[PDB]
Amino acid sequence: LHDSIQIPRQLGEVASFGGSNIEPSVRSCFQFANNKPEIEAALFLDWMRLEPQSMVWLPVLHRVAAAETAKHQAKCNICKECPIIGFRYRSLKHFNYDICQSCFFSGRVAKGHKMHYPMVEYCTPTTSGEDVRDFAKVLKNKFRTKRYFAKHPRMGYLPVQTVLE
Amino acid sequence: EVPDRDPEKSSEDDVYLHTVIPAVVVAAILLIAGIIAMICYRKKRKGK
Ligand SMILES: [Zn+2]
Repeated sequence: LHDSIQIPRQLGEVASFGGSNIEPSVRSCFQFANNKPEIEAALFLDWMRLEPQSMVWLPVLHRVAAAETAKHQAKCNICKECPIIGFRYRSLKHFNYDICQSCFFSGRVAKGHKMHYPMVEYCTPTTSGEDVRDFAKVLKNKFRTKRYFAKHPRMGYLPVQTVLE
Repeated sequence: EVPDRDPEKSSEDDVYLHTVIPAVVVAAILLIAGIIAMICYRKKRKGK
């Protein structure tokens, strides 16, 4: 854990992953393993397969490496990019809304719609089943209004959604 | 011996069969092909 967090410490951002305090990670891993005397390979695999807070930089990195040469059949509603190269971000409480990665991280705030709503992240080009499922999710959300849950501050919004390759 | 009776009810059924049916079946084939193509066409993610 210490050797791993050394890399964010070099770049001065280890505080986001919880800082140099590796003990809470040990506490969580033992809580998963019901305080087992020893930890094996499979248990560690399952423990990290659920986005551990301190380790998010391993998968995301590879995920970025998996989305540097991906071309989607869509457009960016803000900068009128066509087609989006790289990541793709789809809205859920709106229809026909998509934004590129740069338009998302930088914050091109077009008047009328904010960016503090749930999103969906796509690395690989999508398929028809994903599109129709997104349509169904949008329709279901359209009748689940009145702000059941809201998150205005950022505080760290890294685990957006899992694509399961 | 020369009997002649005319109860013949002529009807143009050959023209109908020769003309309407082929286009109807062609239209049905085109419609089913289009529907199948729309349901299909990138429903599978070829990983790796
Ligand atoms: Zn954009």
